[PDB]
Amino acid sequence: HLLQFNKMIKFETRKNAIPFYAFYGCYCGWGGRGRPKDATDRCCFVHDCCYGKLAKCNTKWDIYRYSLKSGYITCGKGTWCEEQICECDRVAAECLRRSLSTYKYGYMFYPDSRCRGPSETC
Amino acid sequence: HLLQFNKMIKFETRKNAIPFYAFYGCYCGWGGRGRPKDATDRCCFVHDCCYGKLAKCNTKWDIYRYSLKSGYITCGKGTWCEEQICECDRVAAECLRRSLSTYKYGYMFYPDSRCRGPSETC
Amino acid sequence: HLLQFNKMIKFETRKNAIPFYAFYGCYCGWGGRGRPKDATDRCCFVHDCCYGKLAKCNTKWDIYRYSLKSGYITCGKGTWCEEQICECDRVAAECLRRSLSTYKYGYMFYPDSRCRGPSETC
Amino acid sequence: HLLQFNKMIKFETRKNAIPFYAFYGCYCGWGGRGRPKDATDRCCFVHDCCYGKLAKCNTKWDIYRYSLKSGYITCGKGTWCEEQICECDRVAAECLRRSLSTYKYGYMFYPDSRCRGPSETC
Ligand SMILES: [Cl-]
Ligand SMILES: [Cl-]
Ligand SMILES: [Cl-]
Ligand SMILES: [Cl-]
Ligand SMILES: [Cl-]
Ligand code: NA
Ligand code: NA
Ligand code: NA
Ligand code: NA
Ligand code: NA
Ligand code: NA
Ligand code: NA
Ligand code: NA
Repeated sequence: HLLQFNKMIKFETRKNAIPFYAFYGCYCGWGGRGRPKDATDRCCFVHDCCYGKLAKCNTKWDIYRYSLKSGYITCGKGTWCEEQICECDRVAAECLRRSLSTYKYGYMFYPDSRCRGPSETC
Repeated sequence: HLLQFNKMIKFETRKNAIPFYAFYGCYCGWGGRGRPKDATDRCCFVHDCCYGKLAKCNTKWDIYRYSLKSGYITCGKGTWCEEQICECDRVAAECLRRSLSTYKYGYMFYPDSRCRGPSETC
Repeated sequence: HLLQFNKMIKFETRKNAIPFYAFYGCYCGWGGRGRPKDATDRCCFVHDCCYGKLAKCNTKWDIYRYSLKSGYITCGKGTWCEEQICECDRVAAECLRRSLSTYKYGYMFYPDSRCRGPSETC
Repeated sequence: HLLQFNKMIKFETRKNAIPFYAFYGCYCGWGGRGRPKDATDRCCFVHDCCYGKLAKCNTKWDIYRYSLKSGYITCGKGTWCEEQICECDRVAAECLRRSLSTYKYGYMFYPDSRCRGPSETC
């Protein structure tokens, strides 16, 4: 569920998804086009591709099981859809933490007009 | 969250909450009046009472942590509200499983017009 | 900005966008496909079409000016993009209020698998 | 919200906050140290102090209500935090317009190395 993904983002980065990742670059948040601008944007591009491969799953609201017990995100065992959505979310939240050193406040509210180039393939 | 409670019900009873428990007897699903018709209905009555003690909590939509590891439901650590809601849901799903011996398909879509007895006190 | 649209939804419908409208039917929330299921879903379909005509605007994060002073939502004068985004948001929030009489809790977390029909043209 | 403050700055000064005010002198934009270099820089120093009194508020990202209808910025009614943040932003944007006669393009991208010395008290 998207609120669980936002919790993973906050757990990993210490930043709230709104405003820090919801409008970042060309791919962070809903939708996206063109070329990923940097490492942070590329995490979001991969996440969008990950969800795209799950067309038979309810990626936005299926509530999966996960744990923080070990001091990192672990996806619980469940339905194929729950495990796959959780895995997309976990990978993206960890990727965003790894990309923190190159996060640019200048890309925070990035205009769609700067994302008009050919769209990268998943 | 209601969708997590529905997953607990499926896990414990082996029946989907919709249609098997969402309209059952006088108390299963949202609301309720009169007297619980049987053991299954009484689980739902107790669940309504459990939520009734949590007026300061977002009982229907707060997403809590839980696990199915080792074949039973375990509520994870979180806010006081998450833990309390999870406990209501876990107890009700286990109660519904224990009430399977008297589950009646005839009570599945029970008309609220037949729930005319005095309403039971929590 | 999406947070302003969510405030308009709450003001008009008296329901929070999450969970009541974010996953409703085939078109409410981000994206959509197939045929709108009812009046509420049709508001969301029209909103998607409205935003679709605003490709040169930053529909998700451009913060427009609006007022609730008169007891109704009134869009402030501003840039062409601010006025157009505000107008999409205001019309949709009012449409959702007018559709309240047929709002179905059963359409709340609607699966994409039930939206597989031919997609309606804007 | 910072994007609303940037719209107020544009309305008052006729300059976009990025690049004209976001890196100006010792205090304009995020952070600041030393002594304000000029009237423009002093506006930004006072704005930082204003936000400093609002530690319980989300100064950068809370979306408040404001109007330009009268030909002047007027803060609308809202939560205590929204009203207080809007007041800080309104005062600063007006101050920047009043400081225009001494705006120096030479202070636009001012180096932190020249903001050595004792930091002024709020
Ligand atoms: Cl924001
Ligand atoms: Cl969980
Ligand atoms: Cl499965
Ligand atoms: Cl929800
Ligand atoms: Cl406003
Ligand atoms: Na963007
Ligand atoms: Na995206
Ligand atoms: Na009930
Ligand atoms: Na019933
Ligand atoms: Na849907
Ligand atoms: Na939509
Ligand atoms: Na500053
Ligand atoms: Na500077």
